[PDB]
Amino acid sequence: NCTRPNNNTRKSIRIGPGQAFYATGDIIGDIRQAHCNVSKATWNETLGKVVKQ
Amino acid sequence: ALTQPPSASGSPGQSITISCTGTSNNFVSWYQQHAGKAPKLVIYDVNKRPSGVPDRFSGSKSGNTASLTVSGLQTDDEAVYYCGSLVGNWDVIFGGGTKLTV
Amino acid sequence: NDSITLPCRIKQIINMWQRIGQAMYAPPIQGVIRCVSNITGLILT
Amino acid sequence: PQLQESGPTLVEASETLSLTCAVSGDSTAACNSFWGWVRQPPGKGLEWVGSLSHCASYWNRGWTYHNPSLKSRLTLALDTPKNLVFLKLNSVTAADTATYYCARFGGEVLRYTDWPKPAWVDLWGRGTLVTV
Ligand SMILES: *[C@@H]1O[C@H](CO)[C@@H](O[C@@H]2O[C@H](CO)[C@@H](O[C@@H]3O[C@H](CO[C@H]4O[C@H](CO)[C@@H](O)[C@H](O)[C@@H]4O)[C@@H](O)[C@H](O[C@H]4O[C@H](CO)[C@@H](O)[C@H](O)[C@@H]4O)[C@@H]3O)[C@H](O)[C@H]2NC(C)=O)[C@H](O)[C@H]1NC(C)=O
Ligand SMILES: *[C@@H]1O[C@H](CO)[C@@H](O[C@@H]2O[C@H](CO)[C@@H](O[C@@H]3O[C@H](CO[C@H]4O[C@H](CO)[C@@H](O)[C@H](O)[C@@H]4O)[C@@H](O)[C@H](O[C@H]4O[C@H](CO)[C@@H](O)[C@H](O)[C@@H]4O)[C@@H]3O)[C@H](O)[C@H]2NC(C)=O)[C@H](O)[C@H]1NC(C)=O
Ligand SMILES: *[C@@H]1O[C@H](CO)[C@@H](O[C@@H]2O[C@H](CO)[C@@H](O[C@@H]3O[C@H](CO)[C@@H](O)[C@H](O[C@H]4O[C@H](CO)[C@@H](O)[C@H](O)[C@@H]4O)[C@@H]3O)[C@H](O)[C@H]2NC(C)=O)[C@H](O)[C@H]1NC(C)=O
Ligand SMILES: *[C@@H]1O[C@H](CO)[C@@H](O[C@@H]2O[C@H](CO)[C@@H](O[C@@H]3O[C@H](CO[C@H]4O[C@H](CO)[C@@H](O)[C@H](O)[C@@H]4O)[C@@H](O)[C@H](O)[C@@H]3O)[C@H](O)[C@H]2NC(C)=O)[C@H](O)[C@H]1NC(C)=O
Ligand SMILES: *[C@@H]1O[C@H](CO)[C@@H](O[C@@H]2O[C@H](CO)[C@@H](O[C@@H]3O[C@H](CO)[C@@H](O)[C@H](O)[C@@H]3O)[C@H](O)[C@H]2NC(C)=O)[C@H](O)[C@H]1NC(C)=O
Repeated sequence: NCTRPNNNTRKSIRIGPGQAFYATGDIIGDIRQAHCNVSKATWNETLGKVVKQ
Repeated sequence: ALTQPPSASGSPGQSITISCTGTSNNFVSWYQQHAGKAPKLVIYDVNKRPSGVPDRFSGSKSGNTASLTVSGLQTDDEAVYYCGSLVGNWDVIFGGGTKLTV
Repeated sequence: NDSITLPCRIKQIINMWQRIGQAMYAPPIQGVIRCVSNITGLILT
Repeated sequence: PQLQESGPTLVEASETLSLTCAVSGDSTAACNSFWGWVRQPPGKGLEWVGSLSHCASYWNRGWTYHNPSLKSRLTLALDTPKNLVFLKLNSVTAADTATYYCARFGGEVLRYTDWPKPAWVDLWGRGTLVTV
């Protein structure tokens, strides 16, 4: 499971006729970096079968 | 829980100090409520004052005891003062309230 | 469960072929991101 | 920013007490503050009731915090476009007779860790007296 917890916001700023840049607005919420969890039990079983092969 | 003295009267001009015991965190705040009226935030984040609140009011903390200090008491300062803090996971508790009389 | 957690940084500018061609700016995504993936394989050395 | 309470000032025993706060000058959708209630019995101290906010995270559609004792008998509600707050208290007793204040909670609401932390009440209401 992979999550980016930061609640970012998109700011559309017009930089010419038609062109529009999507800037990152101020953060809403926590100051946490994205991460991924993997069940240690299942990963230990899988790693065991890996080292067997 | 939060505990406060029942009263803390003082003559005008004197420097006065009120205390609040039972704070476990820095989410301490102080509100002023006149008789029959609504409370007004006067102190937040332990020591911060909202814009427009006089600078005679200051907030400090020693150990688990927060303190509010007023230098130069005025007749319009008479009111009930309440303390508030965050406890547990997300709970909020207040003190019993202190009646400051001029 | 005791699931292991891995830190991930994010880039919006990437160059997998800047020399062949051009770079890409991944537009920012509003809100929190969360995807569930099957991890079926590995690449080792 | 002005909070105007409205609702029945006189409710009969064992019935459902309902009160509504009307916000003016700020948006209830705004994630900068939490919205809730604080009741003051005629003389006693301030007791926290509860607060909520629709600004959620990836696993929920919002946040709602209740004071442990009143949780079973209370319901909190927010109308975001009309900037209105709702409060419903079931099975009211003479212990619930109080001046109810509409409260805006400041704190680590805009940048929190693990969960939002509403702490200080920056904006209060005028409050209403509910007699059971
Ligand atoms: C990847 O790993 C991360 C952590 O490394 C996980 O993040 C956690 O996610 C869980 C959700 O499953 C979060 O759990 C929340 O905990 C709140 C507090 O509970 C604590 O306190 C009690 C009592 O003190 C303890 O018994 C308990 O063990 C905890 O220590 C709860 O209040 C939350 O409940 C919510 O739902 C109920 C019912 O809907 C509401 O009534 C509540 O008010 C509340 O809204 C919730 O269960 C946990 O906080 C997260 N940790 C961190 C550090 O953020 C990821 O879930 C995991 N998986 C991914 C990312 O996919
Ligand atoms: C990351 O932070 C952003 C803040 O920028 C959050 O966005 C807010 O999301 C909440 C809902 O969680 C919004 O509250 C809703 O307001 C709606 C009115 O329209 C406004 O909001 C929408 C976006 O939601 C805008 O597009 C629109 O222009 C207005 O600004 C209501 O109609 C919604 O009601 C729905 O949800 C409620 C929840 O109780 C239900 O009761 C209703 O029946 C209905 O289902 C809701 O009230 C808030 O307005 C959003 N703000 C902004 C600026 O968009 C993100 O939610 C947050 N990330 C995550 C994952 O939550
Ligand atoms: C990521 O991995 C997970 C497992 O870790 C996986 O979930 C499983 O996906 C399979 C599909 O590959 C699911 O099997 C299907 O389930 C449905 C609903 O129960 C059945 O109706 C299906 O039966 C049809 O297909 C068969 C052919 O395989 C036919 O023989 C049969 O007659 C039917 O026509 C099929 O069995 C399985 O149920 C889930 N597991 C769980 C617990 O739900 C997930 O799909 C993977 N993600 C991706 C994107 O592949
Ligand atoms: C990545 O995210 C996944 C979700 O997208 C995670 O999978 C989920 O893991 C939880 C446990 O952490 C499972 O919850 C279990 O549910 C079973 C069955 O619930 C049903 O039966 C009960 C009665 O027992 C009933 O009351 C319910 O209503 C259900 O009908 C419970 O018995 C367990 O105690 C536990 O609560 C989820 O079911 C599961 N998702 C799915 C789709 O199965 C996954 O663990 C995550 N992985 C990592 C590494 O974080
Ligand atoms: C990134 O930097 C910019 C500017 O350097 C920040 O924008 C500034 O945000 C503050 C609020 O934190 C604004 O202050 C308020 O502005 C309104 C505008 O009407 C004013 O009425 C208020 O009294 C208050 O002063 C400020 O105007 C705004 N712009 C500038 C030039 O300062 C932005 O918040 C920063 N982003 C992050 C994530 O910190």
